[PDB]
Amino acid sequence: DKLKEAETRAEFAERSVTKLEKSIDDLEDELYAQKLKYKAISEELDHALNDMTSI
Amino acid sequence: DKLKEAETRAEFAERSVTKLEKSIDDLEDELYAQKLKYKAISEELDHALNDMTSI
Amino acid sequence: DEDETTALVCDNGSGLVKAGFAGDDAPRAVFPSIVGRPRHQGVMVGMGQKDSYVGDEAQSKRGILTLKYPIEHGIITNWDDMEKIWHHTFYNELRVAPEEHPTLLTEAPLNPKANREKMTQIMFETFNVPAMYVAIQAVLSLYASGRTTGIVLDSGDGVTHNVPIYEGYALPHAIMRLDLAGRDLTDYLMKILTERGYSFVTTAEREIVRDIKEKLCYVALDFENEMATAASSSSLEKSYELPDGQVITIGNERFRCPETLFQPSFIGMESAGIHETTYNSIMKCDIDIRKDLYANNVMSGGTTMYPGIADRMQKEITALAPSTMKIKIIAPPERKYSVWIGGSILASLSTFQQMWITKQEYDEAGPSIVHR
Amino acid sequence: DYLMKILTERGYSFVTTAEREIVRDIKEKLCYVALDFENEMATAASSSSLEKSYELPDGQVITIGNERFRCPETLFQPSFIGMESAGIHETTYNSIMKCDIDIRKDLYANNVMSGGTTMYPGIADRMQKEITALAPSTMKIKIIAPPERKYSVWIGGSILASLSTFQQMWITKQEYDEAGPSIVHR
Amino acid sequence: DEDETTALVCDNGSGLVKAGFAGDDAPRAVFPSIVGRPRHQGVMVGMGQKDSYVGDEAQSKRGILTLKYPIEHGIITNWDDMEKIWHHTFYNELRVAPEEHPTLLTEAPLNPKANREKMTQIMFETFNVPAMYVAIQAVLSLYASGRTTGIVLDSGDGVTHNVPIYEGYALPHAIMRLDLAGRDLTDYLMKILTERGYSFVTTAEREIVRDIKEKLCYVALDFENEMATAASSSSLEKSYELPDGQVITIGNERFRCPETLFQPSFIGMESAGIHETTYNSIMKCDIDIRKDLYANNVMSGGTTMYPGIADRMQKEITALAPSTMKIKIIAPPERKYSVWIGGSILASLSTFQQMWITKQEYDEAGPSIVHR
Repeated sequence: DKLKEAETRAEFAERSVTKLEKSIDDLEDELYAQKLKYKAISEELDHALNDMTSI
Repeated sequence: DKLKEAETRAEFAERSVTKLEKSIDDLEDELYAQKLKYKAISEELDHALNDMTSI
Repeated sequence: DEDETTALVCDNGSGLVKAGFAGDDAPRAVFPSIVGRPRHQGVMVGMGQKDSYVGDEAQSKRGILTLKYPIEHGIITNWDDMEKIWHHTFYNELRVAPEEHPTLLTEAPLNPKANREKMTQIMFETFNVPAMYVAIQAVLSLYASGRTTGIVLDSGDGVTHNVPIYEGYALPHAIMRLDLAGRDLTDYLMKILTERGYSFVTTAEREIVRDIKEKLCYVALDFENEMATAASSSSLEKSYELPDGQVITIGNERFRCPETLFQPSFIGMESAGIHETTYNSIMKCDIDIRKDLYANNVMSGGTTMYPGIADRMQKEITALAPSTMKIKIIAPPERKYSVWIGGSILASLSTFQQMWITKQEYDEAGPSIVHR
Repeated sequence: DYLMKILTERGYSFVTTAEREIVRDIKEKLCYVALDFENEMATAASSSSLEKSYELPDGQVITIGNERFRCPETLFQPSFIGMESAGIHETTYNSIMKCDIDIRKDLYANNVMSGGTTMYPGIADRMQKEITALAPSTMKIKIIAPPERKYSVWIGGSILASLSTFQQMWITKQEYDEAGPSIVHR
Repeated sequence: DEDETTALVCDNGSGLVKAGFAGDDAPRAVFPSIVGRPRHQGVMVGMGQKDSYVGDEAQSKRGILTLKYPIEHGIITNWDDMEKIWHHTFYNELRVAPEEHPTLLTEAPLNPKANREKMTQIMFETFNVPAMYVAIQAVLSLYASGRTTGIVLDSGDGVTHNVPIYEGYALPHAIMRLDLAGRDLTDYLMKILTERGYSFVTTAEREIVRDIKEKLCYVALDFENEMATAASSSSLEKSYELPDGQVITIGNERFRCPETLFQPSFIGMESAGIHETTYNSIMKCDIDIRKDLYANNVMSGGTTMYPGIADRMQKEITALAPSTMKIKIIAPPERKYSVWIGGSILASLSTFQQMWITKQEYDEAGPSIVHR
């Protein structure tokens, strides 16, 4: 009986780890996408703040 | 005997899930920090492109 | 393959539908057994006017609809709204056309003869399925645990049952029904948790008390000196983080909720509890079959999943049963789908083909044919 | 009108109507909503190069250092003007704990700002921190303040009314002459 | 006389305290349940610096103090501020010394065990009363209407309740609480009256909307064809003269305000209303006791005073109850003090002496003693 319980929970803990590992890779990837989509708008920015201080 | 094996492995799977869950929460939090640090620079931007088109 | 692939298994519950293909190991589709009807005229962006909503879209949009439950206590109470849940199951959830798939359905323990004939009338005459079959739920649960004689304590969302089965025939006069289940149990936790000094105020607070019940609730053995333990205050406590930060703590109540299943008195119920009822079913059966039932207490249903349910039941009936007896409480891990899995097995089986009620049988014998 | 008084109170006079009108152009150009309005007054005192002088219709260079932000601190503290009502951020919040529970994560991540008076720079940062610190930490806060916000309302109408699908919601004289004013009232 | 004269009865509410001597017919003291704390340093002419203000001096001086309500929804939420309201009641309002008076207090329907023990701890240990007793509010209301079995719809300033009582024991599992009461009701009138094209701008405009609600509001029976009546515009209208001349007219809204108690949807409440809730309490009770509860719907509380409340409720539950049943809605005239009067009767009674918890019981048994 201790067994059915230990095994059933091992299976649930493994299903939850694969679920959370799958959600960590999607957030970490959505990420370098966000972190990069920015260097571009922050750099378009030092530029688009410098020309109106000049005009 | 099947038991010592199912339990020991369950413990290792649980240790790995808590490790990966801890790394998903740090990336997802480093995240709303990045995603938000931007709404601010992209909005500071529609603004800092609108006043020089006006000046 | 014609129908090896093709058999569908639909288990209709009071809270959830479980559905999928005979052959699979678990239900392809699981969703609430609701049918929402919009309280006001209007639309979602990009959609048309919808007359009705079913399953999760009814739950998600519950604030603008009047929600209705077709199955009260395991029995189909509204046939207009049930044909709606079936329609949704075939066409949207499993995305199959029903007119080329044999369909194994389930019914409840003492399901009125007339209902088994009515869902047959609707299966064959409005969905035009090739063939169908209605199995009794406890009977599929037992069978999914390999055996043919045993007694199933079956407990889901609106009903609890005890169905003693002998060489496959569920024993009508020994079946017991207790109308207190997981639904009742979430609402009691609710109060002992607001009573712990809390507030489940918005609907995002309400719904998650149920996810607290599922994740953190326990059935302690020696529930007596577990309250006593609570008081010395060990590291028995357990804090859950809400949709936001609001870390709620649940130490003790954690097990006061499933102690409701042994003590219905916790909720103003005067009925007997799960273990006594297991037993009473058993001293209502033939004498010669009582050693069999005792060594084969199979558990199935979402509400029998509370850890330590089996140990408490083990000791609950040992101590009521004559000592000459062998007690044995089987509680498998997949038990929230036992019923369904028993249907998947049975309907994919090599020998079941000759029990399918075909449109030939029906068009020729009337609903009586499948009724048995 | 509050800036007016804290600026006459700075030792000034908006005497003719050409003095009155331009206090409003001072408010628009030079006013700020500081985050940590607390240690901004403190900053004012050490007297940094926080000050800001505006040249009037004529030469009369008026200086506004500090009051510059004491004016939008009125939106968080109505007590600055003898108002007993709650302020902008608390009110954002109270609206939110008056709504259904399940919809409160949505509202919190979508605080859209519109209107001429929400244009004071740093309004969004102050509001950001104002409601984070009132909201349960499990929550995501998000204060959207677009640049064109003094015309959000109008632009939303321009979009909607030029839209391809809106044609079927226009109340026509046919609807009206036949249904009475009730028709458009919904 | 020792205590025949000497028993005090203090009914603690969400909006008002009602207090006085057991024996009297009505409360000697009635005042708001607030505790004001001055926002600035300074004094009134001739007085000293005051740290705190309670009751009417807190209301009258509200512009310089931060007002706080100790009892949220009938439950004591702040014990520092409650001991302040009690102090005020004994020493200033009733001007008695508490250490020679037995004190009957009241609590709410499902008042947490721990609170009944805490106010006992404060009554005996900081006020040093000889003896005390905590009665449940609906239970005193019932009893003040002579009977012992009935169901009380109790509705005051912050809570509404239904407390089914059988031979004196309030039935825990059948009690319903609806957090919408007279406070909610004054604020809704406020809006339908500003919405009538008005302005309650200064604080002398705010306060009197509540006096409009009390004097001119109605609960119409057939609220349907009362709106219809409003339109034909009969001499149904009613103008009230403000602190000054400013004659304000209220025709219609007059009853749109108590229709909120049957339709919570008027105020963005999704909960059921008063009459349905009376009923649901009743189909949650034992079967054999349901004819009793139906013929004994006792009403108490300030918000149940709206004329025609009883007729609407009469017809509201007749038409939900099985026709074999006798409906009977008792609404006495003194109902804004039922609770208190029931306590006055009980505590001045000849047989109650043997239920008083004495300092002997307490110093010997701990707060547990009175908790029951």
